[PDB]
Amino acid sequence: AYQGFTKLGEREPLNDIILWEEITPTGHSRKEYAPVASTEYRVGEVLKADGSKVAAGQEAQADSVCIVNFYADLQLSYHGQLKVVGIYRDAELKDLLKLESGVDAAAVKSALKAKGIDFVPTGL
Amino acid sequence: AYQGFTKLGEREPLNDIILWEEITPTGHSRKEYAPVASTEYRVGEVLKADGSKVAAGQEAQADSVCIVNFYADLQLSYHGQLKVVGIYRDAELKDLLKLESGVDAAAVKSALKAKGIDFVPTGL
Amino acid sequence: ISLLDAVDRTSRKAETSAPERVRQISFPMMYFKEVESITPDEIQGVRQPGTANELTTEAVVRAKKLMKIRTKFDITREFLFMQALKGKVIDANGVLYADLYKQFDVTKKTIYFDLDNPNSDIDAHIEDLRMHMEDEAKTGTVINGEEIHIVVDRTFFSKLIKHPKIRDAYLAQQTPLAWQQITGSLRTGGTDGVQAHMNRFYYGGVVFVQYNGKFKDKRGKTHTLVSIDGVSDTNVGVGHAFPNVAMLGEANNIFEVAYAPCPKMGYANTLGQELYVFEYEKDRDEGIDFEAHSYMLPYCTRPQLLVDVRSDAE
Amino acid sequence: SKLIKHPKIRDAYLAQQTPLAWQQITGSLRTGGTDGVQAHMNRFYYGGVVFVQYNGKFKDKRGKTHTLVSIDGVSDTNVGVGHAFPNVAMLGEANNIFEVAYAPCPKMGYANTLGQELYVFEYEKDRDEGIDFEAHSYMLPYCTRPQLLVDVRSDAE
Amino acid sequence: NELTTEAVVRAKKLMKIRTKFDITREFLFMQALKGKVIDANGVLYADLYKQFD
Amino acid sequence: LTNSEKSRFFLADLTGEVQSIPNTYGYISGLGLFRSAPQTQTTFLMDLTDWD
Repeated sequence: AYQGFTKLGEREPLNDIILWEEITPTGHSRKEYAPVASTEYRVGEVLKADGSKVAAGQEAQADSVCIVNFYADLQLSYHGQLKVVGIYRDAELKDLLKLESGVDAAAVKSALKAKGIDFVPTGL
Repeated sequence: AYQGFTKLGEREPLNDIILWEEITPTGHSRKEYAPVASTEYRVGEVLKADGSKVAAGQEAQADSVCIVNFYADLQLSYHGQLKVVGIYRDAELKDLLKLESGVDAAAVKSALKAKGIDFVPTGL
Repeated sequence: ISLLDAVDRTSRKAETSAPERVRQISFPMMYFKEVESITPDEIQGVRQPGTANELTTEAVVRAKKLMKIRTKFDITREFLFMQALKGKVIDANGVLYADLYKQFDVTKKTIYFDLDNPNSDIDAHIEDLRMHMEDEAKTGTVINGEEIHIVVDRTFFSKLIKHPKIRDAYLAQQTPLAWQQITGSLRTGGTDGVQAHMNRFYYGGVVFVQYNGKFKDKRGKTHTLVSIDGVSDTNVGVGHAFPNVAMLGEANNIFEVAYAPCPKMGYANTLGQELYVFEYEKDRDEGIDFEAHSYMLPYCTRPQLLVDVRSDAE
Repeated sequence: SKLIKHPKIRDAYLAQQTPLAWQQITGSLRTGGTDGVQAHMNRFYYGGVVFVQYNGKFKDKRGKTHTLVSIDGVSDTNVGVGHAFPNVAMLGEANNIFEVAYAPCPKMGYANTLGQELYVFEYEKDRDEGIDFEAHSYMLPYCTRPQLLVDVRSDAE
Repeated sequence: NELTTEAVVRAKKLMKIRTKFDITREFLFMQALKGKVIDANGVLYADLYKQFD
Repeated sequence: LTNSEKSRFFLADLTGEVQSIPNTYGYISGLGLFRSAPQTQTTFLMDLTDWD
């Protein structure tokens, strides 16, 4: 380009963060969400009960960890589904959370730990 | 989607509007512009001297007709070129013109006619 | 395409043609899941109906559960096929999955037969329906509008066969067809599931077939297969006309159904099947779990050829 | 539609036990060749003449639809229109009342030469920029006995 | 991932030209059968019936 | 077998293409009742005779 580089972005996160979950006939740890208008969802983002992301000052309202890539203006997930699904009940996840700016990570993790979600120390 | 349909878009205009052009070793009817700000150029749009699209009232300042497809995000044309090229001299194009909002064709046609650009009827 | 405009010879001016237009679309598809479980408390002590003192086994219970699951999936498949034939693929709950008319940017066509009026031109309506397919097919080949399926309900069929024009025309005939239609069985051809022979009527180059199919959902509301969403008088007849298989040829088939794999392991990125059935055992010998999956969507690539038919006047 | 609906023709044909009578009434009709979009065109037989239903239309540059079987000046939907012109066998090949003339294109080497249906010209652009094309046609059809071009209408005078 | 070719584009352009001329010829034949010859632009000032008297 | 929508690192299927060819009519031109009379000049004449 005119800047010398033409980066075309990075691959979206894959659904590999779930290490253990309560396998149940009707999805014990899976909870559906009606997507909010003009909102992009990615694997790892924390959502409130309303369906929007946890912003600064409301870490205690964390409800679930989204595990689908929604495409807003497409109104379809990356698997062609109609709704956003996040893990909220007992599960074990990798330490890969895409928290918003100014959001305390410790408060969110403590809020999710009460629900039954645990995070396994990852490495790099 | 939630609306019942999904449309990925339409193919961008192709470089088939040119019917006749004065062919010279270095090009006679073609001039290059420096792309302005974040602007989306397509084939068949009327540009000004500075390179921005013609608007309502600025019809007399019709300088050329764009013949490339430029992308603001990439800052590169659809042929991987750094600049945007238009037809400003003696040539014969088709009626396909991408005009802005509130700009009449008659003022644009006469302005381009003075520079030596002709438009042939195209129909369907 | 357009017609050329005449130009003078000496002033060597000409005309040009617009280029092509190419777009792209995509389709999401529905997922169905069904779960059933077998618990020994439903087998222990219970008595087999029709037997004096014999107890049910796990085998008979499992067989009946699997048969019910398969019948449910087949019935849902039939309902979805009919919904796709209607032009809008609406789930039994009521959510929209594929609006074929909005996706392909065409409009729905409906024809009012006006069966109540004794002076109605049934021939004119039949000709309009016949010509609509030929006009709006736009496949580039030659279309025969007589090769269509017209499926109507009980009220439309009764109104059509009892019209004074049709009956008076068929009464003054000395052909075996007229004798059969007037004084004879009107039930040639069928197996509608329940019927051994469905009602069909020959008037012109087309046939009218009466379909009584209807299903119910868990909410209890019935789902008539031959119906129009919105219109619910009892005094109007409704029908559905769709192209026959041998109208556009095997080269141009417009009715397709997709199948994609279930999200279980092993089955990632594989060719989809009609139905997946999985066997799972409860721990501590607590029973058996059953799961059935299906990931499908029926669609029509030329929704304009699906024409609706009514019995009242516009 | 109005012609086949008429009670006189319908009653004349209901009381005849012939395959033709069984065909024209409660029958398929649609006995004819292709017009371009449909396999068969409607044709009705009555009184020794044949009524053929032709429904062809085109569009010009400005989206205006040009119906082939129409009468200029009348646009009523209720009224019906039609055209009758003499058949080739009516006058024999010695009076083809129908002719189309062709004249040459205005290029060098074509002056004062018998024109043809189409002139196709291919021209290479300069440097190496592509191909140019031209198509020409200088023609006019006419009829030498226009009094035999009768048009019919479905309404009263 | 298949690119277009010059032959296909040229063939489709020529075919469109030919069918355009064919439909124009059909329209003109209909006009002649009707009694007066008028182009698609509708250049009409008088009948040809009257000038054949 | 192709890039998906809104992502570059995933895949999707094309599953063909539909076409919409316009409608062309050729009944009158197919009747063949017009006889070609090629000529050289740009204007042809005709004289009409009718005995009373």
